[PDB]
Amino acid sequence: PVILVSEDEYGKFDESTNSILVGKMHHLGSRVIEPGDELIVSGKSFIVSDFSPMYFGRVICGLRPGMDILEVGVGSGNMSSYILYALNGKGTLTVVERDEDNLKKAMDNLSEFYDIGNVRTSRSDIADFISDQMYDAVIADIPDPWNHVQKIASMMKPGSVATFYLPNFDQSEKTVLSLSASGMHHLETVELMKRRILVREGATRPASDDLTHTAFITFAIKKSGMVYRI
Amino acid sequence: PVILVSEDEYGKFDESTNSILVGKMHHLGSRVIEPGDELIVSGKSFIVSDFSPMYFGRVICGLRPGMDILEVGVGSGNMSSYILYALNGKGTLTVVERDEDNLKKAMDNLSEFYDIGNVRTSRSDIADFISDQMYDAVIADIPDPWNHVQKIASMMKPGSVATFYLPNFDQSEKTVLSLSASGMHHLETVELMKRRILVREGATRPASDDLTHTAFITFAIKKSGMVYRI
Repeated sequence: PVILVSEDEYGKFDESTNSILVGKMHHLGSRVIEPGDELIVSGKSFIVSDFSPMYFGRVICGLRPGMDILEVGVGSGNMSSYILYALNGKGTLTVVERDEDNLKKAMDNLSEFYDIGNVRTSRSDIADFISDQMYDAVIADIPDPWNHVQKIASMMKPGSVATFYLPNFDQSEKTVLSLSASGMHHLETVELMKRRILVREGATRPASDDLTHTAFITFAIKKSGMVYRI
Repeated sequence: PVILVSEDEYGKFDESTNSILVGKMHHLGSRVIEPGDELIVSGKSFIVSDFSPMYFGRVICGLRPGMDILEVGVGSGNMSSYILYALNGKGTLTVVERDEDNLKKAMDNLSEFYDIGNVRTSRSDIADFISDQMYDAVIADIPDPWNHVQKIASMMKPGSVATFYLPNFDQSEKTVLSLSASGMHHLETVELMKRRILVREGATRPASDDLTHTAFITFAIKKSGMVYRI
């Protein structure tokens, strides 16, 4: 554990000495601090995290081989494809998808380009999904994540990150409001807008090409449940 | 080689049989087709590529371990950090940076969180940079890439992708216009806009948080120089 994260300021943690640097410095008195632990220093909450490249710019998502990733809602399989490429045959992907046909289509598409021997699927609603495993990351693209945050939280390793994709502001806001009661800590939510440009002047094109496409992406960290105050 | 890419339509290629599917089907007559080869079918150009997850959605960027990546312009080292995390100790990163102080700062920052034993640096302008190596990917964040496209192209493996980051539309357009003369084929350019939302209502915040931040990102594929017509 080296990073202290929050919805605004970030800091650094040294576990050998239990020191907190957020600028100014503090120390904890000698239990072992773990990822997901909450450190409240002068009334402000920080969550202990291992380093991840998403935090690099704040202290000066992160897919890597070996992770066990949970994907709730598959879509076209496009996200699954990026996940498998990054895993590079090491680690596993678990896909929970309520729609049987969408699931089959996605897996058929993926199997054309990837060995899917490290992929497991559950054709079920996330509410009914039962897993004994804890995941290193959760990626969620479902209609109503606010109704499944406690469930999703229960299968996240402490200090791990969940990414939620929502199509509009109102759903994004409802999702964020649901986070604290689940044992997750909101990091940030972004509106991302993409549009393709510099298409051949006057060319006939797919209608989509001139559209701006918008995603609302919420990141949250799983808390261990342990709180220290200094 | 399995994918046929272009500035609009994508297709599939089978090298065993030299078949082209773009929908409708064609065949080439039995030389070995390689990534970066240009296939002109009925007056339309396609570039042969290996599969990459950036193409998945079009046929139904991609960092993975083992790649040799060239980064021209380092910034804060933020991109370098994502690259090293994805490489996972396998493959190499080469950073070409004209500003000595910016280079030192970035490398100092990176070394706090990463083993940088697979990183090489050149403190030079890309124009003067000499490399014997061919790279699997190029990531460029420099003021005037249009002046260095032939140079950059000369160190790309055929069929490999270059990503150019520009701060505005006019520079983006100049970059795209410079591509064809360099032996690179324009794939697409996007305007990406990001803004942070759902900050605590009425909180004092960094001025940046209420700003929308905009990047213009151009992707191009290196051609092998070989052209086939059917």
